[PDB]
Amino acid sequence: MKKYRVQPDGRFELKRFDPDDTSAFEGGKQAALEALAVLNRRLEKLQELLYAEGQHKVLVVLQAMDAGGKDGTIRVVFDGVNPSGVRVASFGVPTEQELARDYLWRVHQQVPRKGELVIFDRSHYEDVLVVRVKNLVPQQVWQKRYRHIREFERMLADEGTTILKFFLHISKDEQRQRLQERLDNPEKRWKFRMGDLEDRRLWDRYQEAYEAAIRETSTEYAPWYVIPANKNWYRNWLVSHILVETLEGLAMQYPQ
Amino acid sequence: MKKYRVQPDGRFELKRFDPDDTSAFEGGKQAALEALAVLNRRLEKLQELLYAEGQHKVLVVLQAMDAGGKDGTIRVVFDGVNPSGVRVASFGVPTEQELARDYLWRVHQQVPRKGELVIFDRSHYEDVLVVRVKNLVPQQVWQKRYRHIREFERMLADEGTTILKFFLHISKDEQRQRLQERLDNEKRWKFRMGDLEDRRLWDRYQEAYEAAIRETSTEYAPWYVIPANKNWYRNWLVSHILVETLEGLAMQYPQPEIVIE
Amino acid sequence: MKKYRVQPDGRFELKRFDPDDTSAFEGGKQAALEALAVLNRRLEKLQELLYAEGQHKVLVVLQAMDAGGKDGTIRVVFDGVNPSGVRVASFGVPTEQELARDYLWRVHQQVPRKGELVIFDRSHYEDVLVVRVKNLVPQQVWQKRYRHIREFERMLADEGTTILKFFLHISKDEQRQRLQERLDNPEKRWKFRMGDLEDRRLWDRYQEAYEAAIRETSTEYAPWYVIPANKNWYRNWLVSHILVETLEGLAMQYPQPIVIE
Amino acid sequence: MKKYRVQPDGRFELKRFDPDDTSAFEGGKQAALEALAVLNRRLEKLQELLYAEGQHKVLVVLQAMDAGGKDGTIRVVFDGVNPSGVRVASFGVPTEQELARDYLWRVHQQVPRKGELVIFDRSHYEDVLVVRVKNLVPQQVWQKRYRHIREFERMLADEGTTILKFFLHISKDEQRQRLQERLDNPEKRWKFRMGDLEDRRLWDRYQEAYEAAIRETSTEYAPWYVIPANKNWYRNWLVSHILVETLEGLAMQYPQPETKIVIE
Ligand SMILES: Nc1ncnc2c1ncn2[C@@H]1O[C@H](COP(=O)(O)OP(=O)(O)OP(=O)(O)O)[C@@H](O)[C@H]1O
Ligand SMILES: Nc1ncnc2c1ncn2[C@@H]1O[C@H](COP(=O)(O)OP(=O)(O)OP(=O)(O)O)[C@@H](O)[C@H]1O
Ligand SMILES: Nc1ncnc2c1ncn2[C@@H]1O[C@H](COP(=O)(O)OP(=O)(O)OP(=O)(O)O)[C@@H](O)[C@H]1O
Ligand SMILES: Nc1ncnc2c1ncn2[C@@H]1O[C@H](COP(=O)(O)OP(=O)(O)OP(=O)(O)O)[C@@H](O)[C@H]1O
Repeated sequence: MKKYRVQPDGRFELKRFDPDDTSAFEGGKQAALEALAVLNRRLEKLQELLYAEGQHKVLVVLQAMDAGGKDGTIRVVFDGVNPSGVRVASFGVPTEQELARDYLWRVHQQVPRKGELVIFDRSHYEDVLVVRVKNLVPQQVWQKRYRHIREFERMLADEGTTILKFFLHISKDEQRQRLQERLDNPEKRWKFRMGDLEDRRLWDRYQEAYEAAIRETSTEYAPWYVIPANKNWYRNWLVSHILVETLEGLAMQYPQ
Repeated sequence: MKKYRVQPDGRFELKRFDPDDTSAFEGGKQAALEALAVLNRRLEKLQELLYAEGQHKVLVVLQAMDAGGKDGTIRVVFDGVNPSGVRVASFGVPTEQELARDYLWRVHQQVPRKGELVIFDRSHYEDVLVVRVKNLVPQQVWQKRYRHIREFERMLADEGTTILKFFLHISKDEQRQRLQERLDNEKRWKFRMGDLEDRRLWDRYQEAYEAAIRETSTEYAPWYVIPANKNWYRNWLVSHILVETLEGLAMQYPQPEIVIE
Repeated sequence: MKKYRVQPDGRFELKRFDPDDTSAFEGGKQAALEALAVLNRRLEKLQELLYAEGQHKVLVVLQAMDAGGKDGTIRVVFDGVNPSGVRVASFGVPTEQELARDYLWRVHQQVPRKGELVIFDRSHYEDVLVVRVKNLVPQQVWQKRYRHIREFERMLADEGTTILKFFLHISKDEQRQRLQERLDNPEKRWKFRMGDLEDRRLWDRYQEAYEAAIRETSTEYAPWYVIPANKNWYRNWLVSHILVETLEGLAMQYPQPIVIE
Repeated sequence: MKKYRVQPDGRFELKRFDPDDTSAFEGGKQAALEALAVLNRRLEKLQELLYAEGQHKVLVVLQAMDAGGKDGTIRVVFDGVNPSGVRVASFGVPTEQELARDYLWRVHQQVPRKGELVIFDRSHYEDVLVVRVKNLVPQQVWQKRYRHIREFERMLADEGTTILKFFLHISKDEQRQRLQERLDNPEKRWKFRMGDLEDRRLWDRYQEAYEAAIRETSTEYAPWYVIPANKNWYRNWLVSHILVETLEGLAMQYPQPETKIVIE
């Protein structure tokens, strides 16, 4: 339900959300997997509607601590959706070309067009996250970006983009296990890079940056949802539920 | 299977391929779906390898007569593939922006990067198909493009791109039936009036497809003629050809350079 | 002389600016040409500094009624500037690709990078100008865009873009002569577009739209300048003066730092 | 005018071109400057036709040894050209995003459109130059690229692009002065890199790559011109002459009006 939408009152505190919380689903993994299968099928039908109607633009932003489940959320929640109408835009270390323009330039280029659903795998929020945590620009610079982001998203929404932002929220010990497993798994070693450790040493700074970002930019037109993500089955189910409910609210119809 | 690969001998004749041929699968519809499901899961694992290895580029080109099943092929063959590694680039009627540059400009911009598999829903070949059939440029112009394409694809492959080109081959009457289907129903939005103009030109299109295939099917960028009158056979055959191709790359997960605290 | 900078008090009135005003220059065309040549030489040197320092981004927006002199301003004001560091981005009728995204998508793509000076030949302001005058989207939509533009420009400025916006202001009788000239000159007829006459019939609505846009979006970090433009020599001189002074105000420095055998 | 167009016979030899050659212009520095001014103004006027006609695409390639004068040529040759029709595309060290595609991806994106003149400040040729000299890919890789480039440029020309490729040819001792003068000038030190020295130490391997590239890719649809570039006034004059005449050969026309009538 909507106990996970962050209200636009600037009173948000990340400690009020428990990464192991599963209270929204009355059951465990096995029943959730079945309910996910039902939601996934509705998602597929709604996506085909979105694409066919060709009017709405849908933007899903995914942010998380490292190993917080971004890849799994993309892979599982959107399984079976027509590839012609869903696109993943990943944002990594900015290139020199990208740093030569404002930080929103490379992000604005990737926004979804009419009839399209786009997933931001990481996003412009990295410019008030990692950029803040590692002081890649002075605080006086990034402090102003919360306003930039609110106004950029307001413009997107005003012009027809439905915006969903999900913070996949895992605990510190959960990250330790996933990072270790990533080491203890030959098919996952490629995902692990030593830089992952340095980011972990800053666990508390990142959590502070995430709370500030979420408090500052969760709006009626661009809400943040905090997703307890220690349980993959719960994470996938809750994201699917919110996404499906949002898409249903658009009242999309096939053209005559 | 390889009897469906157009050899680079310039002696391709499209009549030597039956739109209803299914001789490559020993069974019927139901047995094929079982093998297709097996191939699909094979496809998924190979995509995750491709993405993880981050070395090869894979370009799948889809061409067919209208209603020849390209949209269905994309939706069925790549069901369940991780969206982060599979991308569809569709090419429609060129804009003024795209016509102000060479015809390959808009196509080159969309090629797959390392670790990525890209589906061309239509391709640069439209510039030696519809462009030729409707004489949108003089033959003196487009007849040169067979070489451009051979060389453009040669450069892509030399630099690491695996190229598969599939012609989904249906019969004319089969087309009529499917077109009539499009009018009857949730799909009416897909139907176009220009489609009829193209239908009367069925023969000029078949000739262009044979010419393009004869001219541009190469060792580094082969054409496969896919009997596509049967969707279950079409999907199975394309899946089989692709999976073999990905298997031939012998891809391996990379390697690393210890206890997390 | 910042008598032409529109202050950010939302009080701007277009009627208080006379297109024939030349009061800022004590002289006429011949003396202005000499002052322009002096300013142009400084501009060329400041541009080389901008490029060499590689930190600031400079955006010059040009808007005007049709035949209001934007092409002439570009040609004359930027005569002799190194092509490696200045670039014109012109905005015409949005394509379907561009209309499928928010109106700022196609504009953001063209903003200047570090060390570069970009001229917007027309700009995002068309989306509260022609779009407003001809109701290309409902008033409920475009009325919201003044805020979008204020915040878009604020973000650009916060992140290092110096923004100058020039409204080249000609009178209605002046536009009649210049349009009539474009018809009577074989070297300019191609510039004449039949839509221009429709736009002329709406002269008053465009003036209203320009007044609203300028009142709504002239801010400290992104000022509008109203340029009396009936006199080309005065227009070119005044734009050069404002541009040069702005660039001088940035106080740009060449970057910091053995024999060759 | 005729003697600087590398013939498409694959026997091109660089040592048969003198960086100090000025034999194409009858005069000295001052007489060339006057002719350069005359060519410059025709260039301005021809560009306005190109832009207005909106049919032809014009691509000017500039390659040179470091400090060989590519920046100066752009600054001088195109001084006074309307920015609305002339665009410079610079190519530096590829980003990871650009390396994830074939080396021609980032270059093809920048080709000129109809009515436009584009200057490639460095180009796709760097992928058989610095890439070859420093073995950024195995010779097995970059050896195939001469073919790629001939065919890429053939496609461009067939589809309406006029291609001019200029190698600005300076001597090893001449480069030494410009690099030195680059240090001895507070307004130019920013241009000097230490990598400039490591590339200078490889002068001969670079010269060999240029001869190979020029011999392999000079064709009748995409000619290379070797420009004696030790003297700036001659370099600027010669490049201007070749460019202007080529533009004259296009026989560009102002369009016909839309459709005598009166304005109210
Ligand atoms: N604006 C930014 N400034 C600096 N670093 C950034 C920015 N945006 C993204 N990054 C960083 O880019 C890094 C790598 O992203 P990339 O997708 O290229 O690699 P990856 O191995 O797939 O990582 P992941 O799956 O965690 O995104 C991340 O650590 C992220 O913090
Ligand atoms: N280079 C080209 N020049 C002219 N027409 C082209 C070109 N490329 C594709 N086309 C034509 O444009 C149409 C494809 O446009 P688009 O992708 O918008 O179609 P659609 O309505 O989605 O359906 P479909 O693509 O399946 O036919 C086809 O009729 C094709 O022949
Ligand atoms: N956002 C927009 N919405 C609608 N029309 C627009 C928009 N932006 C620009 N235009 C229109 O585009 C036209 C300019 O087109 P373009 O620049 O391609 O041609 P042009 O002949 O050079 O015209 P001009 O010299 O007046 O700019 C103008 O009529 C202008 O009103
Ligand atoms: N394909 C390529 N592979 C490797 N290096 C390349 C490639 N293309 C260009 N470069 C190199 O990029 C370097 C930097 O050029 P850049 O345009 O970024 O800036 P610059 O300092 O102004 O250089 P310059 O004035 O010498 O052109 C040059 O040394 C050039 O050789």
